[PDB]
Amino acid sequence: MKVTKSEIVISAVKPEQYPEGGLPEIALAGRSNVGKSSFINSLINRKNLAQTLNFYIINDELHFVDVPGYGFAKVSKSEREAWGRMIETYITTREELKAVVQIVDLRHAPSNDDVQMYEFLKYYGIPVIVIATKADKIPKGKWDKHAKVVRQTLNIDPEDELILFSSETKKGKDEAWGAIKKMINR
Repeated sequence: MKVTKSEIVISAVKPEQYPEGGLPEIALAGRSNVGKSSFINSLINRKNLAQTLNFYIINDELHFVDVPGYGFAKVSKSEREAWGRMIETYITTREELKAVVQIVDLRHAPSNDDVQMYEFLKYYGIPVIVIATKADKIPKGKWDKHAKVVRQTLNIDPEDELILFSSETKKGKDEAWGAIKKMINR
């Protein structure tokens, strides 16, 4: 998978605004927006391409759907409910959705917010690709230890992949693309 084309398509809040075409969709979720944008840019060899669902068309073959971060400590109950109607409407009605990539940090245990998001996604039976980032900051000899902390914290389902990733060395980029293709062609 070589990304020869990527552009933003729309920032939508309701189904009437989701793009047409029936191309498969991969949504991306993370506790933080900055980290999430960073991951998306590294997947498509860009630095600047990445409350609304932001759709991006990639190689005219799929859309990435950027879900606003789920870190709610400082978000009003009201905005939380609105985020809830927005994401739940998308997940339950979007036929195109094939998997969600959930982004977490390899360096430390996932937060309860990451755990709750993972639980919420599995309740709906959506395949999840868990990406543990910042792998370049951890010595290789400790990768397995850090992976295990992520896996055991989230209690990853045996059918879901855990991929260690670095936006700097591009470690896990081919693999992430591989799992994305597996989900889009099922």
